[PDB]
Amino acid sequence: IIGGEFTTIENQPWFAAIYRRHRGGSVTYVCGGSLMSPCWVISATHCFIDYPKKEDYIVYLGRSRLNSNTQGEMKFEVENLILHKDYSADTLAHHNDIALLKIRSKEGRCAQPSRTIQTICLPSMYNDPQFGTSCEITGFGKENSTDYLYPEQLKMTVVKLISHRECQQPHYYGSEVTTKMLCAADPQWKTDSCQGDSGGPLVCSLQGRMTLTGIVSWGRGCALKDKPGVYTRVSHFLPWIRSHT
Ligand SMILES: COc1ccc2ccc(C(=N)N)cc2c1-c1cnn(S(C)(=O)=O)c1
Repeated sequence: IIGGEFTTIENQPWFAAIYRRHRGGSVTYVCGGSLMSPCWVISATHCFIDYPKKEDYIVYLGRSRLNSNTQGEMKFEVENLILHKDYSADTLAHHNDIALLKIRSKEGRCAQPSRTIQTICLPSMYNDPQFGTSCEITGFGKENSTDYLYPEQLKMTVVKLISHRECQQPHYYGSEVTTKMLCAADPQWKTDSCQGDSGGPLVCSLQGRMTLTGIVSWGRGCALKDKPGVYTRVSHFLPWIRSHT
């Protein structure tokens, strides 16, 4: 997250921190995610498509720092990794960039809701907020495009939703962004998601309820003029999400 503010997981309790074990024992951060139901986390297929082996992945809930065991966190392995069957990656644009990870503790259990661990509600069909609506993002991604390290502490920021026809203008993304994708950015281009934030939540308060409207997917640069963050539009995928869970 470029700019924004440092935060802690009690403000973001549906946020999943996903890591990968490498041959030889080293572990590194991979992508964020969101808890949809006790046994199910949703993220982006691009985070896993090159290493599609469920056994390589560690999922934490209730964790606030990249290298510290926060009081009250739980650790999980992946029972099932489900990648969307029609996913593809163009130059910029990612297509059907959604995935489900069925989670399980070493004792065989799903998550147990607590003060630092909670689900986020999914959207309803044909019901997204209007362009101009403020929404929040969370992640452990880069603070600056020229950094190679990620922040130790969880960050968050707020951005505004942008219409399909504005995001399809020539200096934005043209015909590369489709009706299955949602654009959001800072009007002043000073804050955004960046590398390392992928798969994480775009949450919008809609008719009173906090809703998982988007999933961090792709962008040109970070916090660059006329280049919004692009998000997987969750409401399009309600039939897929339903049948695979
Ligand atoms: C692998 O990088 C990624 C991966 C996913 C992204 C998702 C959203 C956004 C965004 N701007 N909202 C940027 C992203 C970048 C991304 C775009 N360029 N930069 S950087 C650090 O300048 O190379 C990284």
